[PDB]
Amino acid sequence: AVVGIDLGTTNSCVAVMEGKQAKVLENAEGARTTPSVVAFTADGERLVGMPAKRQAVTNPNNTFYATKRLIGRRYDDPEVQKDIKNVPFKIVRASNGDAWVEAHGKLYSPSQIGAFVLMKMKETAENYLGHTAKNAVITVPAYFNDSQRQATKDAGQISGLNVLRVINEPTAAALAYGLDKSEDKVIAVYDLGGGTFDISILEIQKGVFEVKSTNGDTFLGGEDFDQALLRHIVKEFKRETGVDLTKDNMALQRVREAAEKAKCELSSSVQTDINLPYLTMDSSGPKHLNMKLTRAQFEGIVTDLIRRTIAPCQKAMQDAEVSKSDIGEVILVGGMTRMPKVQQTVQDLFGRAPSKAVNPDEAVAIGAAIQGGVLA
Ligand SMILES: Nc1ncnc2c1ncn2[C@@H]1O[C@H](COP(=O)(O)OP(=O)(O)O)[C@@H](O)[C@H]1O
Ligand SMILES: [Mg+2]
Repeated sequence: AVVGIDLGTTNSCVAVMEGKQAKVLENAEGARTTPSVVAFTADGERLVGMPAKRQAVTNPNNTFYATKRLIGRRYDDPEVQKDIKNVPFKIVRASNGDAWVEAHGKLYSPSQIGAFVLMKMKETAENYLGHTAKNAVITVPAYFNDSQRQATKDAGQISGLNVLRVINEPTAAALAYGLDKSEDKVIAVYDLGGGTFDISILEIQKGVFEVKSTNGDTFLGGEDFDQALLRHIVKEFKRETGVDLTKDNMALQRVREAAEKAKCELSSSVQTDINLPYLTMDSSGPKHLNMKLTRAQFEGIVTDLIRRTIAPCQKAMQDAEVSKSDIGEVILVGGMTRMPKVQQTVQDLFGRAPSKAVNPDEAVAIGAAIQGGVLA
């Protein structure tokens, strides 16, 4: 039996076909998605998933995240250079010119780090199916070259998986939205995720998809929404407590966690409270953080990032030679497309109501599970 795995830059997701209905699998922590973050403790253990995410700010050296921008890429790649400036961990040049990483002295490869994620994903799949997980359908971005796709297949095979097929993420979401059975239509895939923004235009002819154009920003994702709110929260805390949280890593780690949760609640509620009891220790006394945040306050803080996804979408329509009246349906991928203002931009960008049929942070994995059941 074969599982579908979305190996995302920020969060990964595993799914397996259960008859004619797809099934997203919950990991050991009960989450339906696993953070694509690997860390090595000072004790020496290796942390994968949420146990590693809750430590990124406190232990920034021995924590690897967003390594998907490094996989299948040489050290002299522009994308590796830009990503090298935006990380606290060591990004080293491999012997063969590729880009590797180092933690506690020992070196690791992007395929090796990606395998650590896939180990827990297969461990999640095993805990369901029972026995062992041998076959797997893994997804990649449409813009991945040949060297990147082989490095992704490396990561699956290092974890012990047999990568049957390697489909594209925008094609995977199309299978999750059931457009596999349509006749003919031109589709736009709006993928705003944790670390990358991807806009893809797909054409379906008699049941076969075709990638017309590809654009977006690979450094524009949900992580930037988190940091903007974090920077705002820390500022309104120096104006109320006179303390800059940047000096307490544990405090900051708490803040990032609380900031993202605030953004997630604001997608279905217009107001939420951030209560961090006993955050920092001052000379005067233990300080606290109680903050009321509205959806309108947040939309204005991150309106710059939402607008920055608009130009790559229009450039994709001229490279695809399509217009607003040619695109038959728009589907949303990535958990960030749950933000109602991001949904409003998509509606004001293609003239149609965006399809909110599949969980955007689960659509890629569901589509890979569609491919798995067919290869069985
Ligand atoms: N309900 C939600 N509302 C707003 N933002 C969300 C919600 N769920 C997840 N997010 C954000 O979207 C991102 C999820 O990305 P994900 O679906 O894992 O795509 P990928 O990891 O493949 O890039 C995370 O950064 C998270 O902060
Ligand atoms: Mg994604």
